[PDB]
Amino acid sequence: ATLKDITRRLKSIKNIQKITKSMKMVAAAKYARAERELKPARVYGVGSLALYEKADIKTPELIIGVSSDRGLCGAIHSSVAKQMKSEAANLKEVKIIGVGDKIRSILHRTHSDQFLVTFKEVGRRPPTFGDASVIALELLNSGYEFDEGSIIFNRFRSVISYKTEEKPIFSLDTISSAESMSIYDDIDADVLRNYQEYSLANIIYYSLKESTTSEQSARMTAMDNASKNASEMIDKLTLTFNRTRQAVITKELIEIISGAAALD
Amino acid sequence: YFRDNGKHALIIYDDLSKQAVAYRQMSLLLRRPPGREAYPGDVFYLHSRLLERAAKMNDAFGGGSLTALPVIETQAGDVSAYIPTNVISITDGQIFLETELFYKGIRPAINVGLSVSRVGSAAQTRAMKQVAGTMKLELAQYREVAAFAQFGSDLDAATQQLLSRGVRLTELLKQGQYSPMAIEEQVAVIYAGVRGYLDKLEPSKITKFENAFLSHVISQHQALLGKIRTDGKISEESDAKLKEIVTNFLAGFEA
Amino acid sequence: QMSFTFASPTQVFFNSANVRQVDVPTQTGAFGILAAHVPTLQVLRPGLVVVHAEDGTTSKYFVSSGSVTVNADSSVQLLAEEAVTLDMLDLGAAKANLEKAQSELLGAADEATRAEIQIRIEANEALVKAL
Amino acid sequence: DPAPATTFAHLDATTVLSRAIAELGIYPAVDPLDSTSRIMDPNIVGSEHYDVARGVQKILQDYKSLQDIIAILGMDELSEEDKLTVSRARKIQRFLSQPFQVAEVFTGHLGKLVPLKETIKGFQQILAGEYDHLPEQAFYMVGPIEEAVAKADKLA
Amino acid sequence: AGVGKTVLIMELINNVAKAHGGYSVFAGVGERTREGNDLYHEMIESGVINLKDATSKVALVYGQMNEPPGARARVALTGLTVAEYFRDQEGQDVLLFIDNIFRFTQAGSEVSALLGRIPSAVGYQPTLATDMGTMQERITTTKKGSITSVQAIYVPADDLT
Repeated sequence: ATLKDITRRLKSIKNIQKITKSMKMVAAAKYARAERELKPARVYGVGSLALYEKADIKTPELIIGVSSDRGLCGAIHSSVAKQMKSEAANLKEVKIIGVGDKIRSILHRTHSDQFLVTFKEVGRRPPTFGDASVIALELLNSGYEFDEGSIIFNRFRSVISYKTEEKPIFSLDTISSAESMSIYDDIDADVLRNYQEYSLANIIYYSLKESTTSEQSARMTAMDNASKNASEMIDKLTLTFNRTRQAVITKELIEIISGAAALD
Repeated sequence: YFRDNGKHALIIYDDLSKQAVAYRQMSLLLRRPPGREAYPGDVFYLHSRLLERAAKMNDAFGGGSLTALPVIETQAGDVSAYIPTNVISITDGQIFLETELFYKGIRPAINVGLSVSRVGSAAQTRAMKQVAGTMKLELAQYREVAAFAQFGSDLDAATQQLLSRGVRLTELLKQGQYSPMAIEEQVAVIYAGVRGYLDKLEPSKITKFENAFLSHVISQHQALLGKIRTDGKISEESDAKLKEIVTNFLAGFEA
Repeated sequence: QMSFTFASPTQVFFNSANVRQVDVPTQTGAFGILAAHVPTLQVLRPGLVVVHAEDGTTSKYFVSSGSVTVNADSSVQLLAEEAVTLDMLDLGAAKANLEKAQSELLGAADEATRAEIQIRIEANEALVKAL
Repeated sequence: DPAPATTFAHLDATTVLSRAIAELGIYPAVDPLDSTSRIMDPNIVGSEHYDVARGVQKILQDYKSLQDIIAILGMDELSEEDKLTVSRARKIQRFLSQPFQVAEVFTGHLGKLVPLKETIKGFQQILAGEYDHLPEQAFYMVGPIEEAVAKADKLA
Repeated sequence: AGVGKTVLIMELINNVAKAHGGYSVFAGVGERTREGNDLYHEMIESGVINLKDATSKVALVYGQMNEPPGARARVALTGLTVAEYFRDQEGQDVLLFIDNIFRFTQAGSEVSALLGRIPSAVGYQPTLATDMGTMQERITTTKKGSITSVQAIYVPADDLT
């Protein structure tokens, strides 16, 4: 594979490498953005969980996971993909919802059949409450609610870690009506629902953002390794290069000397 | 002869590469051991010996010169080639041209990054120098950040500027075939860009500007142009004058 | 005291701050949130958050919607979809919006249409409250 | 190199010990996509061999294709079935690692020799993914598959 | 260079030469007449070239490209020879500027060509090494001074082994 071939390699590898880094920075920048943006959200979403945090719910019975639209980031997908399915046997009203598609693309195998809806774009457009509401909204209209809903998302923790986290989504007012939850409110299975609602969006937003944050750092990370990887490989080729490089010459010189010791 | 007649001559050797072949051929026919790639040993020496004869003399000779433009033509994606190697060591910088930019339409299409004048400033005008130092710089970083031409949106504005600016400058170094210029004009157009008036403008209009502007200054600021032609530097007066011209012109041009 | 967490997606206005009381426009209507709290859930309407911060000072906002979360805890959580200080809203515009709203209503003729329009009316009007 | 190149013509069984593999530590160090035998045939040595192999040869062949993309990418965002298979291919690789009775001094390891059936069996099993819930290194320097099993326990 | 590589060199030339009473040799190996010309003027300029007293710290030897390679091939040896003079005789701890020895090497290779020799790899002169050994081994510290080399080296094709 002449030097040429090799150059095809090299050339592109530089590019890749370069790209990785470029893209890295790019990613990292986004990642930074997500981080800041995560702040109010943290509060807010932690807020979302308020009630629930102050209140256990149950059902004998919306399993949904949260992923990014795209890969080329960590094992975000893998996790969720995994852990939704990991669940999925246990429960009645088995039905799944996937937000993002790097879960649609892995959890699709038979989730081609067990998804309820699936949502496209997540990252590559930073998440918003606005959005959160959207996906939330139609989600409601559907006779799937809780089989006990759970929400699977990537809880960012640090650039070194995120945890695909999950919470359960009580998508029923009703048992919230029941229980001691009865008097955690002391004010209507109406507004309940309109909180059940709202918190689904809040969390959705939240989740979305965590997910993406986690992702963005993972992509950033991802770009880091790769580009290093790239670097060593270049090096290896470079030997192969010269060597062969000379080899040519050599062979050729050979051919010269020989052909000059053996011309007509 | 010119050189010794104080005079300055320009020889374009277009090209030693083909010569080398011929010579090699000649050598070989001479049944002589040639060298690398079957090419002779002294094809450098020959030429070194030739090329050293292209020079700028002392004053004793009327200071004369023979300015040499040897050509060695890119080896279709290579220049590692022997003769280039040689020549690389010989010439007083080298102008790497790459097609691609040409193909981009970016004409001229130089591989500037590699291009070198091992000289530089003695071969300059302050006018140019005053800006050119900076220009070089602007390109340098720009090249560095051109690295990440893909986007840079997702990164900082400064550098986004540098990219835009850079791209703009590119337009400034662009030139058509049968389109050479003279110096004041050249600096003139650079000034605009270097004063970043055109960042708002897009590359297409740079060119557009430039002509128009050029023809404009030619008209009005012909006054000024006489002076600049004179001045060898850029003059404070001229700067302002230029600027004002430019700003106004610019304003019209963009409008 | 009540630890008031007043936040919107965008920001946290009060964060478990010992605010004495906050008056909110739950969809219940008005409501005077005091230092400790009922376990109660409330829905937010377009009206004002007046955050009687335990210091006399009270900040105003108009909040469109969201939830106040009324804990058994003295922790109160206003999670306003958006609650903004009126500061960033404009009266002139409000009028214009309301006008439109009112204009629109007249052709709002599916219940939903009416309703949304009505949201606008109601809303826009409710901005006028404090604008 | 022309010399071997010629040589091949005369071969009937080619043994390529593969330094790459050797670098993978393995002794056995062969690469059978290289080490081939004219007499390796569905013919001469059964198709089982061939096929079990073809799957292997394949899987490896594919894998061989993969390692390089993976070299950059890892297999991370690259299909799990592949992940499985890759690992399997590798396991199979590992399972091929076989102690040297002679060079127990050299290896430490104590030689293994495996009659055909257990050979077949081995791959067929690994191929069955039956094994795969297991560690790669379990397959390392085994004797028959049992020994891998034994080793699995010994691992986990 | 033009960084003031050469300058740095000049400064160095100065420093040792100064500080130890040492001295320098400039061996313009396959020298670009042009650069040596330029350079010349720089030393003159720098005044390290002393001309009133030619008690510059350096004897300059230039062996330009334009000279026949055969000639060029030797100039280091020459330099060496002088430096031995200076070393032993003049007690000196010479600095040997060899510029660019790679071009020497190159010249050697050319030389080889003409000499019709079977040469080292890539056609490189065979005896590159042997030449080097005796020479490099000539460069040393006696016990009368030292010929210490500063070698400008161009790494051909930036390729090294």
